[PDB]
Amino acid sequence: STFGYVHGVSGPVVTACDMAGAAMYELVRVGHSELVGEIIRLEGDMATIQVYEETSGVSVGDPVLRTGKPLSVELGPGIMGAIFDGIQRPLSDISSQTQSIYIPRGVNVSALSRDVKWDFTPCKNLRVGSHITGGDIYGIVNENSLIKHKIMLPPRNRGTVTYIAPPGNYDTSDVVLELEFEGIKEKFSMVQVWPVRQVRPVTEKLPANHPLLTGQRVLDALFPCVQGGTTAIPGAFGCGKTVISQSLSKYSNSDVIIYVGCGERGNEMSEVLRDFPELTMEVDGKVESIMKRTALVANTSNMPVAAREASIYTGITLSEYFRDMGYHVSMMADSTSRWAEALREISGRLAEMPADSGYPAYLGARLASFYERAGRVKCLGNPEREGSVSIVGAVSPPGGDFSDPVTSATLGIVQVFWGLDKKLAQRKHFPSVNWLISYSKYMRALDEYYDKHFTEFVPLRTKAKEILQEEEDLAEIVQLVGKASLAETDKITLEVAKLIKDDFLQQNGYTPYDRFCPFYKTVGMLSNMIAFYDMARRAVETTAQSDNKITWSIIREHMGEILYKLSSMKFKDPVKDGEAKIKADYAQLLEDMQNAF
Amino acid sequence: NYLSQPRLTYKTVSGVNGPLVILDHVKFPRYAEIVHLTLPDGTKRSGQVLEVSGSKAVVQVFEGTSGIDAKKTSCEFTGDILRTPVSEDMLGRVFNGSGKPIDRGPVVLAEDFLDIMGQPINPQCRIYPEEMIQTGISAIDGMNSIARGQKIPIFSAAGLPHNEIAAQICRQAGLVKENFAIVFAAMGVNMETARFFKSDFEENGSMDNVCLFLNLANDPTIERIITPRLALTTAEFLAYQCEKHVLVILTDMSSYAEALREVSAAREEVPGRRGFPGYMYTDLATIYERAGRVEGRNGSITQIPILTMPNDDITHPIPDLTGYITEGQIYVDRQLHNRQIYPPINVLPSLSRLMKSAIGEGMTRKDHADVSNQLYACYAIGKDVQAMKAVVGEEALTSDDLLYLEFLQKFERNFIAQGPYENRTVYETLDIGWQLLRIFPKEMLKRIPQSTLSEFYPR
Amino acid sequence: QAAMGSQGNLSAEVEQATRRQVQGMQSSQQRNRERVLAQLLGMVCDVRPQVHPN
Amino acid sequence: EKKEKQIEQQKKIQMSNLMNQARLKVLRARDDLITDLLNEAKQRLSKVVKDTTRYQVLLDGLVLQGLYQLLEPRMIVRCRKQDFPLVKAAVQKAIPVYKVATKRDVDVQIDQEAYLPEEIAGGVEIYNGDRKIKVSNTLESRLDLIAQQMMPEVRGALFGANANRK
Amino acid sequence: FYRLKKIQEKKKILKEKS
Ligand SMILES: Nc1ncnc2c1ncn2[C@@H]1O[C@H](COP(=O)(O)OP(=O)(O)O)[C@@H](O)[C@H]1O
Ligand SMILES: [Mg+2]
Repeated sequence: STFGYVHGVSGPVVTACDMAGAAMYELVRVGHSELVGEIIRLEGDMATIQVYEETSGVSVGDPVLRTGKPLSVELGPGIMGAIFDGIQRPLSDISSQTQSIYIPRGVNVSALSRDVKWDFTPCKNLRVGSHITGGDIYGIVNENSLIKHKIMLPPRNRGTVTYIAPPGNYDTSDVVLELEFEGIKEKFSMVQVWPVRQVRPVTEKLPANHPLLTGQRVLDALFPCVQGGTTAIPGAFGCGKTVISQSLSKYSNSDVIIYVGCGERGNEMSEVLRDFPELTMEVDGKVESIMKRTALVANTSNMPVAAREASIYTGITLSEYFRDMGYHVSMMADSTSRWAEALREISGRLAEMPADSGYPAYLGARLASFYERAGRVKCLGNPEREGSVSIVGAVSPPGGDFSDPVTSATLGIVQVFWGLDKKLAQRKHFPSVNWLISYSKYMRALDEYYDKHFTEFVPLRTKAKEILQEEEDLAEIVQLVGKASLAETDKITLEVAKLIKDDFLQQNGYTPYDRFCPFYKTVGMLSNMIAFYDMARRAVETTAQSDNKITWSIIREHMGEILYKLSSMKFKDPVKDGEAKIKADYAQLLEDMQNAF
Repeated sequence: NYLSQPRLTYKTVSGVNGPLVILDHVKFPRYAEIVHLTLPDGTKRSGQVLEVSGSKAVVQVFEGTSGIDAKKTSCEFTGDILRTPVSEDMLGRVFNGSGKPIDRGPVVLAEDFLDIMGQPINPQCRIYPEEMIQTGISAIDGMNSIARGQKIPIFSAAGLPHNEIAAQICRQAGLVKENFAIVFAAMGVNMETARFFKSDFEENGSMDNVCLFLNLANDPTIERIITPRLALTTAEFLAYQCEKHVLVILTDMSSYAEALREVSAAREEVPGRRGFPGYMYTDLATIYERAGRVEGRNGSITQIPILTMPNDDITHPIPDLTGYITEGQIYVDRQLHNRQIYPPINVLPSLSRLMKSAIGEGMTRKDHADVSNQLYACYAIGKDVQAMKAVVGEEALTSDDLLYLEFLQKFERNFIAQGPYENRTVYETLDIGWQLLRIFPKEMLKRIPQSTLSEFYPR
Repeated sequence: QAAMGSQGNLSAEVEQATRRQVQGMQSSQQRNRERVLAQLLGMVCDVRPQVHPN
Repeated sequence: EKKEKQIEQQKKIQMSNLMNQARLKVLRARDDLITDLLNEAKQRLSKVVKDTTRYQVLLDGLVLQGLYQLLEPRMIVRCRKQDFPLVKAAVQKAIPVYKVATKRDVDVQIDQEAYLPEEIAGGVEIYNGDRKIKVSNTLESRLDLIAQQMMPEVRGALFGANANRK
Repeated sequence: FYRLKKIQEKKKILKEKS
């Protein structure tokens, strides 16, 4: 059979009769406007289809044509600086082809433009007659001044080269390579079609060693992330789950960035494409905007719900595609809780039985099969490069409660957990990461990096996390008993920790100096606030009881100029690099001598 | 272009339970199709087709199934989806919840027929809201400033004056130093609530541009679903197709979702929290994200939806899900209403996400971004100090925290408390805000850098 | 005096602006009445029968 | 300040109530300009019913339009009393074209027990065999459908078009 | 309640065909 007939439509799902030779997760086109849908259940002759567009007006007599292929994306040049929807239709080309402001929900726009010409160059060390396997580079295309889009063979096939294209300008439809493999000759182009629900093949997984530098101080120091790791950001509304997402997409160490808006706001993706073409960064002494390494998968909350599933798998396929070139990809999914609400609404139409709080029983398997596509890993192919995929997925728990079937299922999968607090947002304490409940599991994986470049930082965070918990164990005493009955080794603990929460942990994202903090500034200003805690320890412990001693009341009136130096270490712009390391020690020599006097 | 085939009429109902009527032997039924039911006594009822399966079509009537026969009722299938007649003369009038005139008026002459579900805006051609709306209220304009094209709800409760501050921001809506067409959806309101909004818009002379849609509590609950849908597709017409700045006021949004729970529980759909459906986030976002402004047009649409949280709970499914879609909220509180503050606005759970682009040198002036963060920080510490003097004592606090006591009694009485008709400008608000920061020393204002302290704190 | 000037605000327009808007469109109705009725009556006689497209 | 502020409010309500009745009068005046346009259209369709050659070639397709939209084995034609010999040629002409497009075969009859009322201008109403499904294809039912879809066009072509669009 | 009512709705479906 070639095509089908609608039997019933109820919301997103469509039951289609006369559909016998159809496989699961095939792509179909239901209706006269050809709405893109995917088969999820079939009972003999009738198949059930979730539709990625609005089914409003679909009648029973509508045809459902089958494509014989799953939901896939086109991978090639024309993808950096672009913005797509869940099923990878380019939003910049969909608004010039129609000249409207809406998506006409019928349009089969090609994902990569078949008219724009790219300047292909060969591998230079790939002659005719050379053997070639799946996943090795056979050409270099410079998509921008920053991105060299390395053209690769698909991982399925292999052969012997019979024709390679000379260097010149080519479309995405021009034949570039011919491979004879059995004595069969298959043509190739600069685009390849890969299904989004299939994990990309790769040589072997690798442990992660290099950290991901987000730019925030509480994120880089206390709960560090690696490139190739999995991160989850839960939190209620107004906590700042997009300010962590925007500061990571602007100032991380990652080669390419993708940003998947899954059930997000419409204004928050328009916010991205405004300030990104003006924010330039410096890689080779040249300045180029960060939109040339950015690609957006925009599926807002107004857009249909089944495309939230497709926008997640579209992104992680683009994330794994630039992984294979040797780049260090970082993916931000916002929000993964809206993907979970999509699976609940689809399974409610199929009358499936629910797991805890409405969600289907296969919720934790969908999340596990998405976070496990991340990792630092040696790619397929002969030039022997290495790439990585970092996934930082925002979770939106209902009511700000972390006992949630989406949040608690996520915390069993991810390794880094940045718990955002609402009480830290009710006061203007940004970023709102709750230092008590947050954790990381790359600690043992990163200290082999930390005894090479910053050889003093691991004893620092062991004390800084001890001071912040010592404050919390005494904060319950003050609100019940009172501050006047404390000891002197505890009043120094509460004030140094208050200096840590105000200078080190608080960070204004829109000011010109704290919008990015390099790691020498992070280790630097933490090395002085803990040495000040250790120097004030000896003022209390060594002179303990006998003499009329330093009792910390004389400290806060005599160190009022020195405490003002400690509270102002955050004001060091990137207009100075070497001077900031000196002023970290120039503040320390004031700290060195004042304990003697 | 036009449907010209004659509509079919079926006398073939096969099941009716709850609000759902099940029609059999329908030939090619259509999803989301609108129908017309003719009762055996002659009253006409409309209905949407919510499920079709082969020859069967499950409709739901808007006015309820009370009296629907099995042998004698006749349903007529209008061959298109629910499209409302929208026009430019659909302005200056009062309509009911469904579609009909109220003030002894004609039906609209229908410049075009727009689908009430609309279609989502492409995010590539949706320009970010930048210009600021001066509402005349210091708690709004000073700390949580709204932009033109911003969705921002009023988080209220039962008994609090949310309708009074709704009419206030309508009279005083203006650009920071050609009027706003207000479309008003009244949903599940009392009669005295609808008379308050009618007599306020007929008082300030703005009723030549008011599009008031009223839907009282005696009107059926299934018509509350299509009530914001019709009130936003005229605002979509006036702003994207008629080039005019529109302010949409939705009330009560709690009465929308409680009416949404009744239809979902009757269809036996999967519940989320507290019995509300799982698709409540999507249904709330299909009427919230129809706001903002587009690139090729000079008109815009801003949304201020009023909702009353049940039992003062901000973690209820109503204000939690609307807090995840909108761009910051306004929290009118109850404990500030007992002290006879007329806007009882607790600024600590209030937010405006688009306030940062709407403040600055070109927008109002230099110190707006800095005095708002400092007034927020001194109110946050002084309220935690207020919970300490109630448990320990009024005298044994830190000497700095007695200034925090003196700040809070001057914050809640001079800064936010302004009266029902006083419309301060944004430059008046920052001038009153610096007077309350004057009682603090210069070096305790930590969130303000030393540069702009020199220009404003000695005065 | 204010109640006397307010009655001056009554008949000044309600007979001037309201009545000119009726006869202003009564003339515009009469100029275009026959072209509309020629197009509208033709569409009733343009019957064409397909069956569903299904 | 009670004697002055109340009469300033009551005058401002009175002024705003004047513009309401002025707007509603000119809007109701626009109703009767469309209402008689639909009324004189109802008269001018009756003149099409009077002459026979244009009315029957209308009635051939208008019976077939109800036939192709119902698609039943047995169908029942219900007509006006005067047009009964005219529909009998119209049904008999519409049989061998139904067998051309569709490949079932119809079994029409014409109900002599009940006719359309005399005030009905023209047209036909075609039922199914079980009296349950009905296609109302009269001239009052065909004028109403076209008048709904053309209210955008009979406003802009007949009054002034709005100066503010898109 | 939602799980147990869904079982009873499915139990009438199999009973009606059989
Ligand atoms: N680093 C920061 N500096 C200053 N303000 C911030 C910072 N981070 C967050 N905010 C404030 O928090 C508000 C909410 O940010 P948002 O990302 O929208 O939280 P969420 O996405 O969880 O709803 C923002 O509008 C902003 O005013
Ligand atoms: Mg967000």
